[PDB]
Amino acid sequence: GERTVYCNVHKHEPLVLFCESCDTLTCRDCQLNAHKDHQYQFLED
Amino acid sequence: GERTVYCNVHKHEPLVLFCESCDTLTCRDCQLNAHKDHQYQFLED
Ligand SMILES: [Zn+2]
Ligand SMILES: [Zn+2]
Ligand SMILES: [Zn+2]
Ligand SMILES: [Zn+2]
Repeated sequence: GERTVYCNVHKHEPLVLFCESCDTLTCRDCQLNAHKDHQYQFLED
Repeated sequence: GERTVYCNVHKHEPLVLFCESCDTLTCRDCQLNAHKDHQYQFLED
């Protein structure tokens, strides 16, 4: 049962996005905070 | 640093792939073994 992969920083948040500006996997909190204004896509997208 | 994310199964393997069949982040070993023949793309593409 290792379906969900979580953020290294926000431990209970699933990594569901990829920040293109940083070539970095991100969770919702990462994308709205440290990565605000960066270009991104949800992984499924 | 905390940006590179490593697989929880294959400890020294980074999650660089996304298995489209399962909508799940995978590392090289995950993709070739547990996800054999599933559709995938490297995150960077
Ligand atoms: Zn995060
Ligand atoms: Zn970013
Ligand atoms: Zn798969
Ligand atoms: Zn793996």
